[PDB]
Amino acid sequence: DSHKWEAREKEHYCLADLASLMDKTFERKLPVSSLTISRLIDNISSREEIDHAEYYLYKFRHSPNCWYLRNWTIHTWIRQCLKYDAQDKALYTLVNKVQYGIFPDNFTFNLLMDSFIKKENYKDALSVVFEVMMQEAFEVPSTQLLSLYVLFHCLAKKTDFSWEEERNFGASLLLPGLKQKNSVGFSSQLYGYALLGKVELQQGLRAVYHNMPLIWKPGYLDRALQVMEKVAASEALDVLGAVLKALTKLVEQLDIEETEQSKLPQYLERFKALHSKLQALGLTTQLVKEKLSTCEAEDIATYEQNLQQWHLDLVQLIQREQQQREQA
Amino acid sequence: FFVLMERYQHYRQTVRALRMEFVSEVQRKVHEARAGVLAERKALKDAAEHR
Amino acid sequence: VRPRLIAELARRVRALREQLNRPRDSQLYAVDYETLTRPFSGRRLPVRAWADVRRESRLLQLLGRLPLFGLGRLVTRKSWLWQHDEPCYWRLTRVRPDYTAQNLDHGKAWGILTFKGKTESEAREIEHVMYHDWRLVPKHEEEAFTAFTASVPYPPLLRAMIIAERQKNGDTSTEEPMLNVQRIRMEPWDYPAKQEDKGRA
Amino acid sequence: KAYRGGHLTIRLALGGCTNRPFYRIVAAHNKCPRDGRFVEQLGSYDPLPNSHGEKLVALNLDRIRHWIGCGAHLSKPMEKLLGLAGFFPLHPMMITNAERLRRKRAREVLLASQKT
Ligand SMILES: [Zn+2]
Repeated sequence: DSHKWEAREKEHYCLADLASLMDKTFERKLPVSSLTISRLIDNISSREEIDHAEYYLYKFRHSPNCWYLRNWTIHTWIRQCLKYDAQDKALYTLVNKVQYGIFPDNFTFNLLMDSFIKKENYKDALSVVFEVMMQEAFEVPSTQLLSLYVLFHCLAKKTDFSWEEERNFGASLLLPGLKQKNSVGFSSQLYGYALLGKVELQQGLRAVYHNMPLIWKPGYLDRALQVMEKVAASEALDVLGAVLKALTKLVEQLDIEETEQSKLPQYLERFKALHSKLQALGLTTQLVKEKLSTCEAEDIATYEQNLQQWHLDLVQLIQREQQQREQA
Repeated sequence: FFVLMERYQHYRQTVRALRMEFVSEVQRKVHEARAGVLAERKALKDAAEHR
Repeated sequence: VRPRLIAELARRVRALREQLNRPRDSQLYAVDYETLTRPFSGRRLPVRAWADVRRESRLLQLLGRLPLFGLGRLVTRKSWLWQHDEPCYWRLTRVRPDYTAQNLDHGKAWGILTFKGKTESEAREIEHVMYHDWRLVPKHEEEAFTAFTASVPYPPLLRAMIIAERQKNGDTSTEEPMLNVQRIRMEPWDYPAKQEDKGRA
Repeated sequence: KAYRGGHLTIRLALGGCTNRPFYRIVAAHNKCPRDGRFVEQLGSYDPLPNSHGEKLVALNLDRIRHWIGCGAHLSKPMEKLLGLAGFFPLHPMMITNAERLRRKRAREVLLASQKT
């Protein structure tokens, strides 16, 4: 809803003084203050203003004040994008999140999740969710909704082949770990785990460190072993991949750190037996919805509290700057 | 080369210990030189002879 | 006396130029992602650098890749990974950014410096930090590097020398004085060198 | 015009004439020449031994120890000499050179057993 953008504290839509101060700070190499960027963000009202604010933020990431990117700037930017468009600029920023630093470490997670789920989006929303959860996610009352969306778009996306696709699937299914019941989910999880372990150990020399930023230990199959133990204490895609793969000097590795290369048929037989056992023992969307029936409260009180606190901080900073400029 | 490096680390630890011991020996020498009661007694005797 | 004012003024102007034109670690130090060289200087790189500059990235940009400048994110160095299993990574808690390049590459960061399981804050000089040998370790799979749960009298030559000297003076006395290695630690062969004798290039 | 007298940097220079190898230790700073502004000028060292093999060496460590206590670094020649002298333990470089000599003698035995 648009009611989540009331404490705006507008100033002036004109870019004259703001651009002048920014150019002065960039030429004299002076550290830029977050007040100008916050004013520019609050004064957004068109594509030109959005592009100007994005360029100013990009320069701020290079200006002497690389830090001082207070959370209120990202808050106001995300809120204005959600209330205006949030299609290309917001999508590009969320895909990058390095050249601008739009870290949504607040209720912006739940805000975006609700805006993308209630409106029922598809490809763009899925890509944004993947790109924003690749790093950190799951916190504010929206983890169950995000997991539901991810499971839906994964059951609707059963393909790999490519290297980047497999890497993205693995990075997206790594952090989520609480659906102790799903079948295809854990199947794809174990499949990606095995593929990444093989790529890191029993594969080429280069693809060992740069590709996957994981641990350098030789016990990668131990993760899949622990996963299957946890799921069958009391699958399909991985078995299909194994069946498909059945029919086919500077050394950067320690001698003791041997790679379990000569290992294939025994592991495949064990995995087939374990998959048969699981099928003998033990859609998920209904269970996830039933779980969500309890949560999904949307506590905007924290939103307003943070907004008020940050607005007070910004007003105090502006007053301090005005006093320093006048008394001096 | 691993034997090289192990023995070099041992020698470096010993050299640091011996540098600390050299500092201690310089302190002892400065003490024996300045605090030497012989010089002070000779100066006092010379002052008494002058008086 | 008449001080050489021409030479003094020339040297002062040269020093002022060299000081005010102080180039950050991005202008002339811009590392190439193909030829494996550096402008301005124009010197070669070690044999090990045949692929270390093209396979991995630096530390500060690896942190910047994560949110909050990696204020509480782990990150291990590939060199120590190659030559060390004990906890010898960089657990950051106060990163200083760099304002002279994109992607937050090339900078001067400082913080907790763990060494053999000793979280030292503001330790000695920090070498092997501006190289392209680092492994990213986000929140997932946090701890991993943590794989870690001479004081001897004089040699025989000095022993015999002191014994002979004491025999010359009086008794023999075979006892020897003890020493300690409490000051400087036990730096291994793969220890980051000290920047004490390294000004700048 | 301003000296330093801080950390030392023993630098060597085998200057001489043909058929005449003779050491020449020179203690100074890292940013100073050999014959220029220095800290302490010590005597030279005897490389080869005298007649009937009797390598005599005059240990002039009296002031070297004081300078080390006050701050003085060493080089490879001084380090090896202190190691093989008596104060410091046997230099590890020379012990490993003896180990390499043992390996060379083993290789010579192998070659003598293989060839003829
Ligand atoms: Zn000569």
